[PDB]
Amino acid sequence: SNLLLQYGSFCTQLNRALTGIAVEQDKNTQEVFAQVKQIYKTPPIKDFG
Amino acid sequence: SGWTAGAAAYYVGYLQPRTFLLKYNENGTITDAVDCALDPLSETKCTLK
Ligand SMILES: *[C@@H]1O[C@H](CO)[C@@H](O)[C@H](O)[C@H]1NC(C)=O
Repeated sequence: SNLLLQYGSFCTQLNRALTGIAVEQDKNTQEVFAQVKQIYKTPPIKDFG
Repeated sequence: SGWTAGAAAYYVGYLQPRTFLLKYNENGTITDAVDCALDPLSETKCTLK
């Protein structure tokens, strides 16, 4: 660890890239599924012709 | 016997192997430090540099 202390920039950029990917996954899910702002409920009656 | 005490106090602490994140101001003097491995917040500050 004391030897690796001089590669802090390399580790910081690695963790930054991975954190960006991780946030991007949640963003992708939000764009795909969270388009509708209201949670509509199915009607009790299913008279859909 | 026959003597009186002074009016001075002292404090002793013990150094340990620790990782620190020091800050140098424009004039070259160390103005602040973060103790890596103190608490989770300091750990985050020390991970993100
Ligand atoms: C740095 O030095 C200059 C001139 O000595 C002074 O104007 C300034 O206040 C100093 N800044 C700090 C943070 O000590």
